[PDB]
Amino acid sequence: ATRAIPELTKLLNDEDQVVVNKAAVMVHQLSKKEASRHAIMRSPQMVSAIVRTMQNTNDVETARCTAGTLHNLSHHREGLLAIFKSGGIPALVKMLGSPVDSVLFYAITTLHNLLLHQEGAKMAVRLAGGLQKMVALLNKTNVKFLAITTDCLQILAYGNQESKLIILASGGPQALVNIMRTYTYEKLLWTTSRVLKVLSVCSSNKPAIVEAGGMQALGLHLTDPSQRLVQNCLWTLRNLSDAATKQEGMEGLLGTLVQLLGSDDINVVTCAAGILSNLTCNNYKNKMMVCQVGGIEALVRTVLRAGDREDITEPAICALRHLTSRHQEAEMAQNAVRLHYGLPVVVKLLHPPSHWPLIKATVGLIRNLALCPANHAPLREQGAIPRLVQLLVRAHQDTQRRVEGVRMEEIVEGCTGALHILARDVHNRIVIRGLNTIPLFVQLLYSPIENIQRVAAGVLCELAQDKEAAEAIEAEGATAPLTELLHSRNEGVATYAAAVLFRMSED
Ligand code: PRO
Ligand code: PRO
Repeated sequence: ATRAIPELTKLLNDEDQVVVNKAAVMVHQLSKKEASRHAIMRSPQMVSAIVRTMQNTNDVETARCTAGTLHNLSHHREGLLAIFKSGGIPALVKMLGSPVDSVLFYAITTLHNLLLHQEGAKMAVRLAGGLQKMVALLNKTNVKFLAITTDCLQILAYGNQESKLIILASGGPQALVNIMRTYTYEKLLWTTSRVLKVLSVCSSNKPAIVEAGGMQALGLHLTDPSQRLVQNCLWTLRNLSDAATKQEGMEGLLGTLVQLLGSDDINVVTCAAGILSNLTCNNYKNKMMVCQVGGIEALVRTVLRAGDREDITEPAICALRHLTSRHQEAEMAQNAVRLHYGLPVVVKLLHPPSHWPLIKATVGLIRNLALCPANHAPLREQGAIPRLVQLLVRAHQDTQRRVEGVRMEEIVEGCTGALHILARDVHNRIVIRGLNTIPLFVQLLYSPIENIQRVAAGVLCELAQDKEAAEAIEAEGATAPLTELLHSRNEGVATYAAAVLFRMSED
């Protein structure tokens, strides 16, 4: 037991074929006895012999035993301290190039244990080039092994942009995604999805992950019984989804997201809405699919259930906004919001306690709902016009006398845009006129921002079809600024300005 020890060292530190080798197959034996190991690591000359012969050997039984020895040692916070003080990490790492399974296995786990409990280990693995070696090991097939490898990477990448970028350069994205769409073993899916989550916040990793088919691979696991796996997939998907606009094969993912809106889980709902919102920005096929599986229905139920939780309603309202314009079934989707009792909650969201990003999104949504003639009347009846006008008036004031991520100039355009559309209905024009908005619309012709000139001239154009309003618009002195705008680089502005002008001088 306790006494006869550094005999076995000398032999390992020897420079001969069988001599050091068969001497290895002994400390291995001795390391296996938990109280005999708890004493073996005390001699740094003994510790270091193990390391050396490991880095420089040729024997499959030799390596196995030296690794295993270190494996077995890495269980005591004294073993760890010893392996560290000795310099195991560069050798262990160097061992990640070996072709003998059981050696890889011992190396990875030892590094894993060091990475978990040993002060200073993360730095030394990076310095040894361990990230690159670990990425290259991702093509293996034993799941316990990949679990441990991906966890090493997670531990190294977390909070370390340098490590994230090296992972990128070694082809991590592709290799981690292949894992997500190949295996079923929860523990490994979960840790891989955590590496991907850590990489998904990096501006360079994100497109690389999206190009490897990340969105679809993460999509595959959204119905797993494991809640931690689903949630991690949801967060990664969300971080990535602004970069995923050009991706195809999105049908299954899109369908599951809609279902997930039904969920009792708040973070589930919040992510599915935020993902659907992003994946539906600009890409009209995505609009099509989400409408096809009942997305309008689901998004409305979600807005109704969220009440005043803006982490939910804001992205759900943004999604609804995307789904209600510029695609083959926009029109059906504009109707459907009304048919599922959406109109009263949408107008409500214009009122406190709603914060600006929500209000902007909601005004945008109302703009689009108004393109549908059968929404004219209920939007009016629900109170949309007076609030829109108040939001317009207040925001124009804030513009003149000089917020929370949104510029009042966008509220001005959004509200004037919505009123432009609402103004196609004759009763709406009466309400808009009664609110004495004409002076404000005329002032908005002088805006520096073209998009504001456009909606202002557009809405005046709608008002000017009624004789009384045409008279009013003239009495505001609209002729002069409309006259300069006939020459706008923006053809939207020029065209409306001539329609208003034409309706005024019919006298
Ligand atoms: O969804 C939520 O929880 C946000 C945060 C405060 C207001 N509503
Ligand atoms: O966000 C706010 O504080 C106010 C409430 C209504 C208009 N904007």
